[PDB]
Amino acid sequence: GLSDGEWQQVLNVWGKVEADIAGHGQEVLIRLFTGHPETLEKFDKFKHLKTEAEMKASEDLKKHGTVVLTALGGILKKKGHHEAELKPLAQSHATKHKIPIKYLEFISDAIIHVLHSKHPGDFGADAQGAMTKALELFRNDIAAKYKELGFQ
Ligand code: HEM
Repeated sequence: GLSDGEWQQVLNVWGKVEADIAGHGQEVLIRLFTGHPETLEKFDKFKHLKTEAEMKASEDLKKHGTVVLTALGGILKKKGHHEAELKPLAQSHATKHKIPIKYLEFISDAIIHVLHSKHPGDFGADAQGAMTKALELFRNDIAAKYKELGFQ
């Protein structure tokens, strides 16, 4: 649960992402894969990437970063009223991709890391607080669907 002022902060931060969705999406995925290499093993189409240079050169990885961040932005713009948008993603991630909730924690922290890295001094404490709460809400609502499905 976020206040109106907190949602305003989230959507202000998101404007930074929308100015360069592919570059932000690329860096989020690279931070996830290099910080948590077990996550790469869930992607049949990226497991061939051995070095970060290969990851950086991969146009398909940038394409997938755009898909991921486009979906997250659509969810965030609902300001918590995201049941219809979130349900298919929870279902696909539990039943088809088999992504433990821990990896959603990993990517949430990676988003925070990338925002500070690309906008140093321009991602203030209030903005970090509101973005973190928004990602917690997203993860928590996914977690409820995972529990329904019995997925660990
Ligand atoms: C911000 C969180 C994330 C969002 C919004 C997101 C969104 C999406 C979307 C829109 C798709 C394509 C449609 C679908 O299959 O449902 C996708 C595919 C996928 N997601 Fe996620 N995802 C997230 C986090 C993760 C994480 C943490 C992992 C693994 C560590 C992951 C693994 C995958 C895989 C394996 C695919 C299939 C890729 C393919 O082979 O083309 N996702 N995701």
